[PDB]
Amino acid sequence: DPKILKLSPETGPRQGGTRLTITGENLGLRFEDVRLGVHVGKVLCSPVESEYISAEQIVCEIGDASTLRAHDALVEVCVRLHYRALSPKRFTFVTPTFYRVSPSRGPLSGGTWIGIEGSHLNAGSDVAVSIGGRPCSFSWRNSREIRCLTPPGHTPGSAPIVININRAQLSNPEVKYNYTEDPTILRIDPEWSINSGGTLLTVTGTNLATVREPRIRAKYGGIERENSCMVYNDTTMVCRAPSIDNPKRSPPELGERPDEIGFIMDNVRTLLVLNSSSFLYYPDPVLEPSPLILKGRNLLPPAPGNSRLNYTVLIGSTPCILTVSETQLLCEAPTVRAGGFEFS
Ligand SMILES: *[C@@H]1O[C@H](CO)[C@@H](O)[C@H](O)[C@H]1NC(C)=O
Ligand SMILES: *[C@@H]1O[C@H](CO)[C@@H](O)[C@H](O)[C@H]1NC(C)=O
Ligand SMILES: *[C@@H]1O[C@H](CO)[C@@H](O)[C@H](O)[C@H]1NC(C)=O
Repeated sequence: DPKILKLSPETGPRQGGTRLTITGENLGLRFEDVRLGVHVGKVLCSPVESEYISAEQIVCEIGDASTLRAHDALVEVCVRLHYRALSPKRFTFVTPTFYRVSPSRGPLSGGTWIGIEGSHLNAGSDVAVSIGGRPCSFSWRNSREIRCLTPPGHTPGSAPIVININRAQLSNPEVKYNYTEDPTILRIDPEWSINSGGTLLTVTGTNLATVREPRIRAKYGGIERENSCMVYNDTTMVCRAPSIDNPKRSPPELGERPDEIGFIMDNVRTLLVLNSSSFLYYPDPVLEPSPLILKGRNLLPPAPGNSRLNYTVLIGSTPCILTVSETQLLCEAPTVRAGGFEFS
């Protein structure tokens, strides 16, 4: 008459402690009917009365299986002793391990998304990752990886990784996490972009390779906008300008500094806002509909330096070699792009 429908989870550490959840039918009436009749093979599973749902759910903590001479076992539930139910599938006792952390280094401020690779890392009912004794904020996990977020470090250098899965304490001295000095930002070249953004900016600083996915951010017109970067080496990365296009306002022809300009690099929050930055945003080009002469304004920057918009006229999906004046775009071939700007 009693029947088990599902077990969750299906694997657990051999040391025990797993909170097994047994869902079924006719699972007794009161907690006394099943308080002593739940076993995982030879191992006792102690039910928790607070999470016992009458005739439907039995939550029990699995005991120690360190001396059990078996790898998996069926779950037996005895109601009161004749009428008992056997689990449809088997519960597996495993020994979780890990062999790699990626990335193995990151800023001292923390905020680095790390994935610890190993075996049986999805076993049990809870998990807790620690680096140097501080909690790595758990995000998710499967059988081969645990994704968590590093905490701020005490001092730069290596730090041990310890994982807790119920009563199992996983360690590996060959797998450490190296806290590095926080990256710094020195200059942005060129120090300007257009309203639609999307232009390539060369950012130079220190320890840039210690952050896997740095981003660039700008606050303008009451709106925050972001864009992606790619690190080339510890002192040089390339970003795309955030687009500040919004219906509240647009930059003037002479340019205006954004309310904020900065970078998102893990939890190095001092880089979020560059206060003394003179970065300017300029208007988008204003074009209008056998050489072709596309006329318009805001084509060249009002500040003549070493840089100018890298235009591309994709007529026929083929770039044309072009000469650019203040009011001239010239194609010489037998749809207009500039960073994130596009117009025909
Ligand atoms: C941590 O990384 C730095 C380079 O950023 C390196 O010089 C140092 O040796 C590393 N520490 C360990 C323990 O690997
Ligand atoms: C990084 O690459 C840039 C581009 O050539 C170069 O100018 C710079 O010196 C490099 N920095 C290091 C630390 O290698
Ligand atoms: C300008 O755009 C063209 C077309 O994509 C590209 O080949 C070229 O490298 C770009 N130049 C610069 C300086 O970004």
